Parts: sequence; C-alpha cells; structure tokens
Amino acid sequence: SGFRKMAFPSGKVEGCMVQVTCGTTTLNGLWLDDVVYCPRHVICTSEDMLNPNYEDLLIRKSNHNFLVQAGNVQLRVIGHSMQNCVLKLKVDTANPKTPKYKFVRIQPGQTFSVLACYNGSPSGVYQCAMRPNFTIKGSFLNGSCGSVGFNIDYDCVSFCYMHHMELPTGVHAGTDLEGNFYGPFVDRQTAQAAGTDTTITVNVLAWLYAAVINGDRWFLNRFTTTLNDFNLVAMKYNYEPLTQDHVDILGPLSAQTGIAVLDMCASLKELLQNGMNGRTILGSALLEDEFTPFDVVRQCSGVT
Amino acid sequence: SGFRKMAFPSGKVEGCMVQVTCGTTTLNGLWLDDVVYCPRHVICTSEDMLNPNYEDLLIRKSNHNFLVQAGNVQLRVIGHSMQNCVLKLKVDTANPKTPKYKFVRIQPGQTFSVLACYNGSPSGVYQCAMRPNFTIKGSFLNGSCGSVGFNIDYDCVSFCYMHHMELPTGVHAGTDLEGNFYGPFVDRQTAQAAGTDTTITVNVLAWLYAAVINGDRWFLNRFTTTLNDFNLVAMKYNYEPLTQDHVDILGPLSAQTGIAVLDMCASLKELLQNGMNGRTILGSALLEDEFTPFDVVRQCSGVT
Ligand SMILES: Cc1ccncc1NC(=O)Cc1cccc(I)c1
Ligand SMILES: Cc1ccncc1NC(=O)Cc1cccc(I)c1
Repeated sequence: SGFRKMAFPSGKVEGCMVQVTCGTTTLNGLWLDDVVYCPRHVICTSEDMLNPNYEDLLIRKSNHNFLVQAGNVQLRVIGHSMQNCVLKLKVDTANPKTPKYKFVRIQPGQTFSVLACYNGSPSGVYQCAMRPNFTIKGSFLNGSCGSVGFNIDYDCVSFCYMHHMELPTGVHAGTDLEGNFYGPFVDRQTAQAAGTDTTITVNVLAWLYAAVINGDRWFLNRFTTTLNDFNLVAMKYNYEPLTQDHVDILGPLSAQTGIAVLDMCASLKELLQNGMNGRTILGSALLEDEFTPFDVVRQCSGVT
Repeated sequence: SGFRKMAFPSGKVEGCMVQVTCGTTTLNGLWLDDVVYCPRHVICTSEDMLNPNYEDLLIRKSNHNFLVQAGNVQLRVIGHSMQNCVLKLKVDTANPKTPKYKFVRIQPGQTFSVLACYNGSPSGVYQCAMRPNFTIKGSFLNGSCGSVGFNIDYDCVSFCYMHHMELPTGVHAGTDLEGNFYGPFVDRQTAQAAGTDTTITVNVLAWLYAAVINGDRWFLNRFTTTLNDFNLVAMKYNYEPLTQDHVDILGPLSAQTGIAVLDMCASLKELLQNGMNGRTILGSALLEDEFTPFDVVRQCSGVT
C-alpha cells in the first residue's frame, strides 16, 4: 500500500564520500578502491571560473596540493590525472568500504538517487531523474559539488552522476564518472541556458499504472488511442514522443493491471486535455514523471 | 538551489536491520546493542490476527523459536520480553554497527525518514510525516513490518517509528520504539478507521518560505492577516490551527526572507481561497505539508 518517491539506501555510497581540498576550494570526492574522483573545478579560484584553462591550472598542482580526508583521517595522494571534467586522485590506500560498483552513463528519462554531501559528509538522499534537456532538478548548495548519483542492483552500485554546477536558472548539471557532462554544459561560469524540459511520457504512464495498483483509479476512462494519435497530443503538451520500445517496457505493468498500454495512453490524453479538475493522483496534483517503469515494478514488488 | 523531499542518509540504520522469523512469519527487526526490537505480531499466524491474545501466544514461544539473522549470520537469542506492542529479543552479541541512538516519541506534524526493509534487507528510503490523525502515508508491502522511522542529529539516530500495519484505507500505523502505537490503533485485523487527515499548517508555511528562498515568489501578495483571521480560513480548509508557538518556530525563516509570518499566512489564505490557478510552487501543484520549519532551515543551509 502507498507509493513514494523512494531513494536507494545510501549506506554503500556514504562509505565512499571524502572531502577534497585544493588551495581554498573544498568539495566532495568519491573514494573507490585506491582512487578518489572529484570535479576538476576543485583546482579553480572564483576568478579562474570565468574561462579556466584546466590543463594550465593543473600544471601548477602537485600530489601534495590535493588534501583528501576520509572522516577525520588523511589520505596520502600518490598520483593525479584529469579525465575529461573529473580529477582522479590515486591514493596509497584502497577504500575498505568500497562496494561492488560500475560506472554507467544514463539516458535522459532514467532516474537515480543523489547523496547530497558537504565537506565529505552526507546531508541527505533524494530521488532525481536525468531530464530530457540533460539537467537534473536537485537540491544542492555551494560545497555540494562532487556529490554523486547512483542506482543499486542488489549489492552493485552503478554510479551515474557527479554534481558539478548550478545553472543561472537553478537547475543542475554534472557529469558521468568518466567526467563527461550530460548535455552540452561546460564547467565554466558562462551563459548556459537549458533546452526545453519536456515531460518523460513513459514515466508518467508507469506512475499512472502505480496509481491503479494502489487504488487511485478515477482517471481510467472508456477510451483508447493509437501511438500516432497519442503522440500528436504529447507534442502539443511538450511530452516526449512515445515509441514501441516504451510500450514494450510498460508490458509488465500492463500485464499486472490488465490495462492495455494504449488505453492508459488514452487516460493520459484526457488528463492532458482536461487537467485533473482539482483532483489528485498518488497525492499529487500534477502528472509525475520521475518514476521509470522499472522503479514502479521495484517499489510495487519490494526488491531489496 | 532547488528543494527536494530529502531523507536522512540511511547507512547508520541499514547496519541495524535484521530479519526475525517466528514460526511461519518473517519481518524486520532493529538490532541495537544486544537487543533486537520487532513488532510483537511476528508471533501471530494469519488466523491469530483477528483477535490475538499476545500474552497467551507468547507463552508458547521460547528463545529458540525466534530466528534472528543479520545478513547471512545467525544471532543467538538469550532472552525475550514483550514491551507494549514490540518484542525485545536479547541476543548474545552487541551489534558492532550500533550507532549513537535515542528512542523518541514524535508529535503529529513532525517528519522522519523511513528505511523500508523486507527480510531484513533495505529496499529504499523516503521522507514521511506523522499525520495529525497519527497515521503515516508510507510505501509498505507485506514483509515490511519492523521497518523503522528515524531522524539524525550529526551522529545520533533518534528512532521514532516502527511499522506495524496497513489500515484498510491504505494508510499506515505503527509504534514508537517502546511499542506504543501512535494514535488509537491496535495490532489486530479489525475495523480501525482513521480520523480527519488535516493539513500541517506550520509545515505548509515553512515550505512557502523555502519556495521564496528558491525563487518561487508568484504567490506573495500585498496582504496581511491575524492569527484569528487566518485560523478561521484554516478551519474551513481542514488545516491545523496556527498558534504563537508555530509563529515563533517560523522566526528564523521569517528573518532570513524578511517576510513576516502573518504576511506569509495571508499568502497562504489567498492560496487556500483561490487555489494555484494552474501554477506550481517548488514543482508541486498542491500545498506541501511534509517539510517542518527545521527541515527547511536544514536543507537550505546544508547541515550534514
Ligand atoms: C553554488 C552551487 C549550488 C549548487 N550546486 C553547485 C554550486 N556550485 C557551483 O556551481 C560553483 C561553480 C560556479 C561556476 C561554475 C562552476 I563549473 C561551478
Ligand atoms: C500487508 C501490509 C502492507 C503494508 N504494511 C504492513 C502490512 N502487513 C500487515 O498489516 C499485516 C497485518 C495484518 C493485520 C493486522 C496486523 I497488526 C498486521
């Protein structure tokens, strides 16, 4: 019973958080095995940030300039290298709390949990989605850079995001753990406007299936539609076009509820065209798009 | 930048989760020091649940009937006792992962994080509020009983909730860690309807302050009100009456934003009377009441 915006248990990630200081800048690092991963802008001063030449800035840095602290103990830095927009600090000690892990570059529409950190210490955990415009709508303040996004499959943590910056519009941009930004964003204090933040249609349908499973059914109607007819409505409302891959991914939810994907699309079509009329769905007065079909199945089945 | 429904990092609690089995029932336990805490209905069969006599059922149970497993290793049970609606299983080993902790009985309107577990394994973490009718709107399936609610102050975990049951209305009831239910609920499969779920007014105002801090200001108006005038509106909309204690608790948010509490009440009054007119606040189309004034300050300052 019930449906919540649920994050993964953060323990395995908390054991990887460290504090990295270079000069006067302190941010978060991720310690996995004998490597600490952190945003390369840790080497920048506020003045450098307008147009930084990271290769030139990094020349003036030695291993001893990178202060890495895990809890209250200091890690010895024996190597440093820049991989895209991340720094990799080789330390002399493997993290004893290193979980089984992978680095994954997620697709827009996919969700993940963020462990927001400051000075290497966890402050909280929440669930995010990579927006179709490659931004994330997070909760981060100065000092949160280096906080990571991740998913967990039983005992394996798949790291997918590392926080780097806030855009002037209050949305967030970052990289995968290879240091490549999601989207066109660059790690410099410059005019970087975000593209259209469209709604993740397959996720809204998954959340509608979750609502039916949990008893909220008022929005079910007597109608059906086609992918092409639905997509005309989706375009008008800045929803992502629905494909047969999306319909296929909703198959288990359609099978569990007995509601054909195209019938659910027709409920969504009427919801887009007529609104909620002051009503709610799973305690929300808008269509929620940050639950994937996998999230709905996981939460509705209790995968640990 | 940004505002999210954030849970505490769950690591300290994950290290306390164990599986408790008695006969054919398996649920979650909380292992702190040499004691495992779990819902006493672990001793019940589905038939017992209609009208169980826990004292009589517990007579037929010995220490060896309580199977306690921490990960893949078995704990030896050397004692058992019933305290209200919880069982306390004394084990021969102190939990080496026991964090600094307290047991607290929270007040309605207060928030906490839940680590949903199944078979002693964490599935996810989310933020809840104890509703004014003493229910929680969680996400729990069969096997989740014994999952706990908690708050964290730096290194101290204050446990406040232990999940016991789902009401026929899909809302959740449970106990504090002394086994006393929140509200009038009893641990038996019987007609237990919930009272009026009123809105936590002080929390909605705190969330309105969070919105102003984060840039969402469209709802600020040219009006003010009084506590008595505001409370006439609050009664009409099933909002909790606002007191001077609530105004005092909003003091830091009022000081940070420069918006007097009664002016914010007048914005809330107009929002209640006229609705959002298709607009959103912090990505929500309804007034959010599961952020306390302390939560807003914590999130907006980055307390770790
Ligand atoms: C202040 C804040 C809030 C949330 N998340 C991150 C930050 N920090 C920054 O963005 C600092 C910064 C400034 C300009 C460019 C770059 I690269 C980094
Ligand atoms: C099925 C479920 C879903 C969510 N949270 C908890 C549960 N489990 C129960 O409530 C089992 C139960 C039944 C009747 C009385 C009692 I005491 C306990």
